[PDB]
Amino acid sequence: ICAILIRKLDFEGMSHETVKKVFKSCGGIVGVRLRHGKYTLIFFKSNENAKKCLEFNNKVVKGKKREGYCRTIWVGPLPGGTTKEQLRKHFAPAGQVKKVRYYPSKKMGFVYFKKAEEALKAVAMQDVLFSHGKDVSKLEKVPKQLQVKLKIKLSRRTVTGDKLKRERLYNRRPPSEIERKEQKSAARAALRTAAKAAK
Amino acid sequence: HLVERRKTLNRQRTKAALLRQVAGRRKKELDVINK
Amino acid sequence: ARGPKKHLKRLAAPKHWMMDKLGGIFAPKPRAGPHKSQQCLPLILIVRNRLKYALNYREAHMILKQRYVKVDGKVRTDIKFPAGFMDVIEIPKTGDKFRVLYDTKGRFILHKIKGEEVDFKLCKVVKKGTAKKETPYVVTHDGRTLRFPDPNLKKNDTVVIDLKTGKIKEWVRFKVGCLLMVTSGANTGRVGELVNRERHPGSFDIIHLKDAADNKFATRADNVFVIGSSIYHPLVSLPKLKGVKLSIVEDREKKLAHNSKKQKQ
Amino acid sequence: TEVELDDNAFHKQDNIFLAAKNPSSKWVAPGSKGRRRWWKKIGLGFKTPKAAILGTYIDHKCPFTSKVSIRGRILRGIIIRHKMFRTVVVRRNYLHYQKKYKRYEKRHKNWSVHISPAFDFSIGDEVVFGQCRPLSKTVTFNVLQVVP
RNA sequence: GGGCUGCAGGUCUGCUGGGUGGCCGGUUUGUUGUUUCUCUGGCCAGCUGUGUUGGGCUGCAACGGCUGGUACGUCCCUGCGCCCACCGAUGGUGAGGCUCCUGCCAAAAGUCUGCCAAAGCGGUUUAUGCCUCCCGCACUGGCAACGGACACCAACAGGGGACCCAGCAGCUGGGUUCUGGUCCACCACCGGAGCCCACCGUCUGACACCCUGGAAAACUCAGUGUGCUCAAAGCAUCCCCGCGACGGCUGAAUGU
RNA sequence: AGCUUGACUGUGGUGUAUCGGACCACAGUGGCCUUGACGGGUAACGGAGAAUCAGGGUUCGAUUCCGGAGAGGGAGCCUGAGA
RNA sequence: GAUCUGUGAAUGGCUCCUUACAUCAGCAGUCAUCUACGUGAUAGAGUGUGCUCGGUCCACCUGCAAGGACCCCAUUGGACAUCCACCAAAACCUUGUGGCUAAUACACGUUCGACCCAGUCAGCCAUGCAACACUCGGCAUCACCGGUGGUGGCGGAUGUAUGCCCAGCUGAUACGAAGACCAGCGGCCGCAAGGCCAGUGUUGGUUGACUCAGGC
Repeated sequence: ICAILIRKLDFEGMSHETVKKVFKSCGGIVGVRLRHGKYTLIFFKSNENAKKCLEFNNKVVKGKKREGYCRTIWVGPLPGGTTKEQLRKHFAPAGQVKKVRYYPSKKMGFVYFKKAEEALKAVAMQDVLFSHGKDVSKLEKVPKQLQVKLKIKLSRRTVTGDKLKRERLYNRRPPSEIERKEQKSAARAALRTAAKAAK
Repeated sequence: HLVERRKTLNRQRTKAALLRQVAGRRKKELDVINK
Repeated sequence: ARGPKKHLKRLAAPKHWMMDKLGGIFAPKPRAGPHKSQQCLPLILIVRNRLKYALNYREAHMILKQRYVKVDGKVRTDIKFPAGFMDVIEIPKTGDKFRVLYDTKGRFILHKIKGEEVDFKLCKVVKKGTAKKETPYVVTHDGRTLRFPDPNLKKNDTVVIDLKTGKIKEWVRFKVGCLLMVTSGANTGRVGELVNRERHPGSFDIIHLKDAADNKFATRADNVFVIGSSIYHPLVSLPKLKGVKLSIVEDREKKLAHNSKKQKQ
Repeated sequence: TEVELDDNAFHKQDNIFLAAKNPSSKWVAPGSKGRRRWWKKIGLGFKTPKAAILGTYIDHKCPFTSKVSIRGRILRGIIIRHKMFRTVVVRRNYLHYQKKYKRYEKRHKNWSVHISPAFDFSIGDEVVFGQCRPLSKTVTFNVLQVVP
């Protein structure tokens, strides 16, 4: 339910259910503006949010929208010294792991699997507790009981967004930043060439 | 909540205007130095 | 032996109270309430001398202690309560609803008002401080505190407070172009928009005001009072002359015409 | 000259803690050798002498490097003499108009005024001095500017 | 300092020794006749309109009654209108800012006397329930929005979903939407030029005097209004009503 | 016609509700004065004001309003927000 | 009626002896201060250590690092007044004693009026260079093997309320250009190796001026 300036209640994939089309419209107190646009539409705002506005009507599903499509999962509160290999171990039983991105500054992780099914499996693996490695033979505080959600964030689309930001950058600064890049490669390889030579 | 919300609103708006300018100035001069 | 004095002689009384010099030796000395003693009306003066319900001091005490004179949305039984500028005085048993304002001659009139006009008040910020536990407050001219104002509410601004809750409902900046009223000095009771503020660091800044018609006068920045964002939106009802002071020849002709046309019957 | 004080006590500045482990650069002045010094800028259109900002002298009753606040009258006089320590006599020759005889009188007023050690002055130089709290029996003014 | 284009008089120019009145400019006073216009209270069509009563107010208008019936252009002098001499500034930030201009080249004609505009041409430029940041960190938040006319089907490029297949949110395909034909109006963001305010910095005598403005106890003094019977006073009075009522306008200026 | 010796400034304290030679300890030798200091006089409480007043001024103001002081002369206190 | 308590008696009224920059008038300052009545807001004290430690009941060993069972919350105490009685004194708007009896007097008392967070103490985890320092353990300073260090986190105990006093910190800035390197910390390309810098939000009131307000 997307309500920024225009509240849009949804029913199904296409115009299948469509029974609350005129109900809200002829609703005197609740809504003066009417519901259509291939889904139900108002330009109104009262004191509520979707949170309970759904059950306010209590007459339909109230599910655009996209889920169950993700080849990636997000993993939540993640202890300080975790590792990409530790995340790979912790999510190996879900499937073969393509990418892992550990954010300590956020204490989170992104696990790009190879298939949507593995991600769904690993949301079920939210129940499993954490252990960077080790075993359950010895018990301590190491069980962390992570949170796991699904992520629309993939290697390809991050590549695209990466270059999209690198070129939403200036047009003249990137090369002047590349002239800062090339002198770094040079001045680092400079005293490296002089390293083995002078010795 | 009021002071913190208005501080975060300022950050959101200032950054938005700044990036608008970054993508406007240096994408105007993009095509004008192209042709 | 000396402490605080308790009496006010009738001669030493503020002249803007039209106290008659022969009708008694003493005048009711205002209490140290919200307003200053020389910028205030005692409730006895509002009840006995203006709205002549009380024929004298005794009946004023009676009326007031019977707890049906309400000043700024609460009952005031002190016969010497210093009701001042922009205060709202309601008498429900009579259905009276006044806002005490300045006429162009610099006297306190009781301007009759209506519902929304009585359900809020208008008060100027005079001081802006911080109390313990980092509490920013803003002291106004009614002496009230307003313990949590909007951060962008600098000193000389005015505020619209709702006399029910006692919180802030609106506020109006003191920048050039705002409608404004004079509350002291010779030009008190005159309304004019702000034109320019001459700065005088270490002393009183001066404010130049253009009257509603085209006159121009000046006064002090601690002497001005903001009422309205502009001459189109006054934040309060305003008296008959709307703050436009007449020349003295104009006033004399007006009085003469009134007396003559009244004697005509 | 008058930077000198007694050697009976260790004259320090109030708001500067001389034994700070990790002090800040708030009082590191832009012309000093790292010497920290608390000073203020009295603000009635007056300039804080560089001698005060970058000096070493210690002076309570100084309007620039102490808690002494300049508020009240600000007058203009002439330094008659400097024969007290850090205090100076200032004269104001004015003309008082007698009403009956439509003329003026020559009158004058002396003032024991407090010169801080931030001011170079010779006897006879003009001075603008502002009023402060009573610093002694007769001294209630500090020298805010010396004009040669 | 030269000057003088340009208002009145003076340099100039020719005059005036006639006796009443009403009408008209303007409303001048007691009158009516409006009601421009708020305001007042209900009713009436789901608090806004709609006519209305009451006093307010006058766009005013007449009725007796009225009173009020020196000239052009020319030599210059002030009040202004000008042309013609020579050699306090700058720097940042916002304000819960304003104004103007604002996509490409530029005919002729236009300007300074090779630079530069005005201003049409041509297409390159722009239209969502959408986009962008976030996408599980807060983000249902922030950002961004410049039309019609005529009337026609279909291709195309791009975006979007719910169900199922093959291999290393992807393609592979198939199972319910927004732009294709022209004219005028536009022209966003980005930016440019001033102006106004508030604050924060750097550098090159002080006053009397006069003017203007701002500040300032009352009583007294002066002074405005007012028949305490007048007066000295006082700050009050005044009007309606008298048949019976549940009141009205007020004033207490102002000054030295 | 010379006056002043806590007299004038300073440093450090004290005390006060608070600044201050207000007091103290230690340093210095200052401070005012013919533009009348210091002293003396009171047909001296001060002012708002009063009487005259062409103008300029003259004289008065114990007395109602404001300020000060006092409560037979001195002095010391308690209570209290305040003596 | 009385009495205790509260509050007023510092205002008003009188007089002009004193007093010559003194008083006073107008102007100004308090950034050098005090404040009953009045008024507008406010207000969370079991609280000297993390715990033992608000009070009792058990534990362990010159205390502990995770351990418990109850109790407090229907609100305290002791006086002296008015009163009764015996009275001293010539009186006195002088006064003693004995017995009751009140509180918004006086004393005394305060859990549930907080919660959370900071902080303080302790423990644990993941991972990393390294043989340097200081040590615990064995010897009377020449000496042989462990321990702590870096980084990123989690967490068991409590959750120090406020005034005065002292010290420290803060109470900003409003003018301006670029690189290298060694540590660590992020993020990017990365299977990794290794390289790298495109992203990048997860502390300041008032005044003309403060050592002021406020805060730690």
